[PDB]
Amino acid sequence: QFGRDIADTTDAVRDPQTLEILDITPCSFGGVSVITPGTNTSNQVAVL
Amino acid sequence: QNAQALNTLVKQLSSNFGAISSVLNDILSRLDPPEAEVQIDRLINGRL
Ligand SMILES: *[C@@H]1O[C@H](CO)[C@@H](O)[C@H](O)[C@H]1NC(C)=O
Repeated sequence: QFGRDIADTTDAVRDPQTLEILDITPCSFGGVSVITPGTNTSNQVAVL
Repeated sequence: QNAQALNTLVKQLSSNFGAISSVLNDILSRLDPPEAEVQIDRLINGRL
């Protein structure tokens, strides 16, 4: 009723009522970086 | 070597380091704050 990864992390699960296989993907995340010049020229920034 | 280092770092999460369990939710839902904080501190020290 459960699957696991090569590092033994949960990756799938059968739905307990309708026996179908549901893949599990961790929620999206990531670092936030800002591109900016010397402030002696402007005050605009871009976010990546 | 890089893959093995990352594998060891990932596998280190399952240890309890002498605490009650390796899951924060179990400690929160099983013990009172005054010693749950001690268990959490133990886990924090190990992971650090
Ligand atoms: C940028 O402007 C500041 C004024 O607040 C000045 O002190 C600094 O020397 C300037 N930098 C350059 C590279 O001109």
